[PDB]
Amino acid sequence: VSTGEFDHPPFQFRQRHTFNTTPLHDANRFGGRTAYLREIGPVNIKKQGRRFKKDPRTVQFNVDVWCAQQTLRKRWKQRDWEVIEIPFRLVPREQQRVIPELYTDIPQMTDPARNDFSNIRNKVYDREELQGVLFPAAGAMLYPPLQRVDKQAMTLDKYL
Amino acid sequence: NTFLTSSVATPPISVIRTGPKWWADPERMVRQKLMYFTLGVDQLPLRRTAVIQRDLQRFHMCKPPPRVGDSTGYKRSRAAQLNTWYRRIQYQEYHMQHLFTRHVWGLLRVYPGNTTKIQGKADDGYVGYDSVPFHRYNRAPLPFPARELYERRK
Amino acid sequence: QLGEEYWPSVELKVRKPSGQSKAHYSLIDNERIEKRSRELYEKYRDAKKRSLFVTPMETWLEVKGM
Amino acid sequence: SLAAMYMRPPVTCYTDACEAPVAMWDGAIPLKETRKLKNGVPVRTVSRTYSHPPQLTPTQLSFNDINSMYCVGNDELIQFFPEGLGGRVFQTMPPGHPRGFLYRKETHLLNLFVDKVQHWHTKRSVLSSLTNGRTGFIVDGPTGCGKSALMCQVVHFARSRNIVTLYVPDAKVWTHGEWCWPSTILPGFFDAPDAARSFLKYFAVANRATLTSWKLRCTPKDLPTEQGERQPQNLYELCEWGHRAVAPASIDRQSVCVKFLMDELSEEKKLPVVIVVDGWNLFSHETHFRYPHPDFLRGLASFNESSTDIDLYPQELPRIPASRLSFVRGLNKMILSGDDPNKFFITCTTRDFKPFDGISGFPNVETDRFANSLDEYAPYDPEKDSHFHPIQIGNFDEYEYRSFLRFLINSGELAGLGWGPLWHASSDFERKLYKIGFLSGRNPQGVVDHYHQELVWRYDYQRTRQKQYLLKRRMEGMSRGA
Amino acid sequence: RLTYDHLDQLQQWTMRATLDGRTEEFNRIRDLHREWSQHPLMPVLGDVEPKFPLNLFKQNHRAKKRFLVRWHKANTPANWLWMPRGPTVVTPLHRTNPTQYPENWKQMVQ
Amino acid sequence: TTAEHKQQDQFYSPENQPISLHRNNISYMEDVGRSVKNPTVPGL
Amino acid sequence: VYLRTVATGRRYEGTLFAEGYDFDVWVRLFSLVQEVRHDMEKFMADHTLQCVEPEFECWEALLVTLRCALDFCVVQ
Amino acid sequence: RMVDADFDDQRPVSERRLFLSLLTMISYSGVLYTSDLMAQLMEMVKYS
Amino acid sequence: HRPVKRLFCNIGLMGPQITTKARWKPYRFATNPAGTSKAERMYQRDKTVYTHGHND
Amino acid sequence: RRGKPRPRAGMFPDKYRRVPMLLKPQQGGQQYFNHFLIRSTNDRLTQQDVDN
Amino acid sequence: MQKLLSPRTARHARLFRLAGKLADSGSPGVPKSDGERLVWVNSHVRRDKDISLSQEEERIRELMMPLQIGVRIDEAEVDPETGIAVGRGCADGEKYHFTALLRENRDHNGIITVMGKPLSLVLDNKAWLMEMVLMPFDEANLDYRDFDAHIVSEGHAMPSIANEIAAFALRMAVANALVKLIPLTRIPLKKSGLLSVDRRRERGQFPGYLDGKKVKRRFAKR
Amino acid sequence: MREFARFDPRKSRGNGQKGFPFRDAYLTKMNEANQKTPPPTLETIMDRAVREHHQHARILSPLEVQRDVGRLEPIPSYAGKINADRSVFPFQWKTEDWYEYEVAKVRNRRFVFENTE
RNA sequence: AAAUAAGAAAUUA
Ligand SMILES: Nc1nc2c(ncn2[C@@H]2O[C@H](COP(=O)(O)OP(=O)(O)OP(=O)(O)O)[C@@H](O)[C@H]2O)c(=O)[nH]1
Ligand SMILES: [Mg+2]
Repeated sequence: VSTGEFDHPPFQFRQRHTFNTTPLHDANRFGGRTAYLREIGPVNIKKQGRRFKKDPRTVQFNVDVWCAQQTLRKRWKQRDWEVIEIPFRLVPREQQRVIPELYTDIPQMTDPARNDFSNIRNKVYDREELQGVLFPAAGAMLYPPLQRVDKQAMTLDKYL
Repeated sequence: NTFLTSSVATPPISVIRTGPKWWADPERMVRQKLMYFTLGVDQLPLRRTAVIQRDLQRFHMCKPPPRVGDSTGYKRSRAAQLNTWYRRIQYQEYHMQHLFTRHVWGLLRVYPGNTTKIQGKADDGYVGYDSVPFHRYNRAPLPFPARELYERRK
Repeated sequence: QLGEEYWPSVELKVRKPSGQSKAHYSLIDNERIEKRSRELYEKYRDAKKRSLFVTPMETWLEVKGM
Repeated sequence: SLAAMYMRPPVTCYTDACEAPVAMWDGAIPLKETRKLKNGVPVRTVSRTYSHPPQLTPTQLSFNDINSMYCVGNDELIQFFPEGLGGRVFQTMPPGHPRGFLYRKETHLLNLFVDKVQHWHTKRSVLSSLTNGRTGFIVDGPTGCGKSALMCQVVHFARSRNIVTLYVPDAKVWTHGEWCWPSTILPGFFDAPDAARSFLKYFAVANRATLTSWKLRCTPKDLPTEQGERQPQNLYELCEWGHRAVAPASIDRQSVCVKFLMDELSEEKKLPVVIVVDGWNLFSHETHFRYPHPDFLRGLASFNESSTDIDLYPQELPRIPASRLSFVRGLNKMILSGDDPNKFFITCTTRDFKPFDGISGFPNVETDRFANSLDEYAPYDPEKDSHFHPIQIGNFDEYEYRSFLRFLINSGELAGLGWGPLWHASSDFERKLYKIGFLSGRNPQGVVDHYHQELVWRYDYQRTRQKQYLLKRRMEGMSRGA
Repeated sequence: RLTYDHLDQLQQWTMRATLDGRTEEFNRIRDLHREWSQHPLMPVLGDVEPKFPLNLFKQNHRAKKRFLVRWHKANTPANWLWMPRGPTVVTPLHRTNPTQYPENWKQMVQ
Repeated sequence: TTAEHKQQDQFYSPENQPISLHRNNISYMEDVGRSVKNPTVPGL
Repeated sequence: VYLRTVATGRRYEGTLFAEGYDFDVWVRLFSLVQEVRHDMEKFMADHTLQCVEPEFECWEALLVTLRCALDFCVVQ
Repeated sequence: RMVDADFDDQRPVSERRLFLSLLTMISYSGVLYTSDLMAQLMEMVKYS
Repeated sequence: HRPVKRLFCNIGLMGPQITTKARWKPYRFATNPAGTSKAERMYQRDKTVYTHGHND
Repeated sequence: RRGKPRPRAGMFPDKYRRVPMLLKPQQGGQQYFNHFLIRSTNDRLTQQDVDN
Repeated sequence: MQKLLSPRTARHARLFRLAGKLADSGSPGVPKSDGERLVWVNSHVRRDKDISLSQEEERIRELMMPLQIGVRIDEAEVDPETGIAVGRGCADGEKYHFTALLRENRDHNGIITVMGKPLSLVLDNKAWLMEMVLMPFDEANLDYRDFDAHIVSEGHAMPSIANEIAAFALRMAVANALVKLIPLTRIPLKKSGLLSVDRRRERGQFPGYLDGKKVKRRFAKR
Repeated sequence: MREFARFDPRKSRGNGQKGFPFRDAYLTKMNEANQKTPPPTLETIMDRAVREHHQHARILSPLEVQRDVGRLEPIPSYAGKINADRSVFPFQWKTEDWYEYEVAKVRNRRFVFENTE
């Protein structure tokens, strides 16, 4: 549901900088990438040009690679986590099952019987709850345990 | 301002004739209004414009009212008079927008598109990095690097 | 069926340390760092008699010249 | 139309002066004739149906006032907020306009809380139970509910009651900054020099009264100084010493000064101190700066063969965590160490991030509402990610929403900022209220936004059919007269 | 092209100006606005903008645009006589000078 | 009147009380003075 | 509420307390508050089987009376 | 109805005037007063 | 201009800004020799030589 | 078109020929009809009291 | 000084008692605490005083204002269990096909959702698009908050459907659903031309034209 | 909707796309933020309360209202009955899950055990 | 070159 532009504008009569119109390879499109596509100047057709830069299919392919990079980039900035490979024994009760690979079965609910329905795929675990498991060697806990909020405590929002 | 290059100026009437497509596109009109409101100034001409144009849009698919022939031509002239009124109500707006935008850009340390006036700062059109090495309309040579309108600290 | 060594591992997404943990990053080696920052303040006070602007590179930062 | 009969109800406030000429608001805010008794049965007096919300000092705001709107005088606004306001809060307050605040139930809660902080030493048990042992609160919600505004209000309550108050109006000025220097006397830490300088400036001028009484328990008495300048004896004097210098000197001075400022704050155990940070969630993870590539530190002969790539390829090096910013270090030091029950963090969250739904194109640069938003896209949970007690904030319920919209429209029109003589083009209040409700979902930022956009509504037919009926009725009247 | 970016920079400028008690640029802006925003007068019958004469050039010809431009170029907004600007102008909708705006409010007090 | 009339005929339509059925109507009216004759300079 | 409107000279709509009373008035007023609270609690403890609670108006009235007593004492 | 609604007239009548008029009208009928009526009435009085 | 922009990315103390907030001169202007005073310089370079504007 | 004059506007088929008659213009505001009906009715009775 | 918390007017008192009585019947969403109940009552009274203000400002504004089978009434087609009704919108014959699932919300918090996303986000907060989706609830004299809707895109998918044509199709889908749900509501809707379908399309692509659609190539006299 | 009411994930094995639950309903359930359904807002509960206790007339749900001027129709059996859970409807869902769902459903067209006991 | 999901309105044989 993005508002951004995913399509390169079609070649036509030369666009110029106007109210309501900008040049085709103007620096403001695709975050200035259009540099890669630009033949500057009053191009002399017969003698000069770089053919791929006016070609619709080629140009659009390039733009599509750039969009893909944008999405990839933002999906990785979106991660706060690493995948760690933990032996079956030591893992929390919810993962003790079989977990079909991606796009293999129906998107899968973590624990329907305990009232948790969410993708097991996207469930993220706290480095602090897995401490005993991930750093057994260390003796004394490296990360201090999470402090949690009493939801039965009388605090400012309960009006007391 | 990101769009820096030399540009082509269109006569006000053709800009207004774009109606819903540009001049009255809701999206654009709203951020004009935002500029005015933020400066603490009523936007009356914008509101007149929005009224006229709103209604233009509502009836835009209807046929015009049936004309009875008159030697007077009072009808034709009254329709015309009303029409040029509306045209002028909108000229005033179009002017306001260019005016305030240039002024606000002067306050924000913004550099305008090539060959553009900013009243206190660049009297003759401001230019830097044009495709052509002289200032287009002065016919004077341009310095490297691009001329600066504002003192340095930010 | 030959033993656990062949049971494929589980892939957990384990979060980075939390905000709460990261808060302690600013107390790591607290004593040593305060005690040191007093000496660095002397180094700074002195250096600032000679020159107008004292860089961290005149104080605690090392940059190898050659 | 009772216009020329209208006199003006004499000016006591900045707010009462915000009224434009009658000609401007006349139809928009209707006049009425009120007949009272003096010396003759009437003497016709013309009053307006609507008037700007009262201008009320924080001490005058009572329980009875919750969900109502109140105003802040312009000069109180200057007194109490030299730093700025919270992120978008000022968008409702252009130069001619009155400065409004909806007093929400959470506003009343924090007002009570601060009013207790004023003398904390007596109320210690009460306070500690109110936060449940944590040091103050973090307020969290969706984008565009009252958060930054709520923080503004807390600064107002605190500073009017003469409490020493740090106010960081936007945290992004630190963690997502212009640039990042390594701090001068703290090895291994960093500064945001521009954030720091501006902070040291406004902090000083806001708290100057109290900060001039403050004597320095630990700062060196030797501070480097130019000829004809004075050794600071106050906390105020120190902050002054921090930001008043010619650059580049300001840069190293500010480092030293921030370190010692926070060292001074943590050493004061008797004087209540309220720390308001908007967008704490930016302080609890990494800044957007990355550690310099080590080859900037080693010096070089040629790029030709050093075995160096710095010129060839860009690469990402681990981000600098905000906890390694010297300022944030100071604050974390106060939070995490016990034996500091002098200090109260009332703090906030910001969800202002750019939108990302699983594909992103490139944003059109002309139409982009999010150009000044942050790039974040990573989730934040105030429970796990902060040591504060979380408080949650929703969208307006209808009682809040109505009061707020009524304000935006009518006090806007009274200030000459709204439809004015054209009032008959826009629909009546009720219809606007209902529709803007549908559009906004009652989210406050959405309400502000859609209130502006109302200028462009196409499909509203009310005034049309009303006008039509008034006409028909007038013509039947003219046929009955005949 | 006025951008949301500029609107945010504008907000911050406006704020910082309000807090430093700088009333002057607000006053220049108020002045500008007062001058150019006055309501334009209904034109007299017989007054219309000239069209381009038919049977001069063929309909696809440049001359058409060349006329339009050269007309609007000659009527500059300083030549618009249908909008009433001047010192002579009475302005019922607006405040006249600095002394009538809210930041002067202390002198308005009795 | 017949309940049928008040079920089907009590709405706005091009029959009953139409909103203007025609293009180019008067959107905006105000009370203003007249401009001078020929305020526009003939030009270029 | 009766006691309240003695203690505060006012009704629903510098003064921290009613003025011009003799000191004995305030003593007797305190006595009265204790008395009301007393019969309140008797009536409550009696009917406890069918649950009975002290309506908000009442409780807050007692509190505002006593606050007025306090401020009288501190001005005196 | 006299309590909660707010009455729109071209010459608004005082709360007390309207209260008295009602009271009079219920006294002139020989009606036996119900406890709820008296209660509501004297809540009118209490807050006046 | 290429290695300069890369070095700025790798110094990291600016970090995300280099491409996003910061503006750089256009290609042909950025290619001028240090000391260039007037814009005319772009057009005063030698045309007898086939460098694709990569010549002084 | 080609080296020949453009046809007059009336020589093209109707621009909106494919839009139904109920759409040009839209009769919206139906919600209010009943309201004003009642209103007017009410007013009539008011105007009798004046007379009679 | 101090303010009192306890109810000020007789009006406040009466409403306060009501709120207590509601709390004792344990109805959903009612405040358990007396402070909350106070805030509630004050806020309510204030809201009604506001409503009275707007009605007055309206009465004053009104004076200074400037100037054969009819329609097919059907039975209701509704899923007896889920209480859902289903309409469809179109525009451009291909590009936009939507389907509205419309159901009644008894809690009075209704919401409209498109392809799993809230209507605000999907139409990009643009008001002149979203009000088109409001219109059918208006024309039918209904409160939009009494209804839950989900719209489904059956046509050509695109990353952004915010644009006026798509909105036209949306409005239509919603209106057809509304008519299947409340049969009589069909008569206002049909008269305001909501249910009416315009048939328009971009011209088919075609290689003869330069742009692929409308523009014939250059001509020269021999 | 009927298919989904009787859906069980254990039955889905060995069927192709027939094994997939109804997209919207399933994805709505899988969403956690949906799981918390707002109470009927204070203004609403007050309004209804006042009309049915103070003023002696209940507020009719839009389906119980009689809208034919000339008839009186039996009130539909679902009129005030069906309750409101954002977990059920309207369909609202996370984008990640939607992607995954759609792709899975395409990739699995051919995983069908035809011949079954 | 164009009155065709776009938004243009008054000088027939
Ligand atoms: N007067 C007043 N205005 C408010 C209040 N809450 C919101 N607003 C207005 O609505 C806007 C909501 O924007 P913010 O308060 O900045 O939103 P936020 O919660 O900080 O959201 P993010 O920064 O985007 O995470 C504000 O700018 C105010 O103008 C309030 O409690 N009182
Ligand atoms: Mg904020």
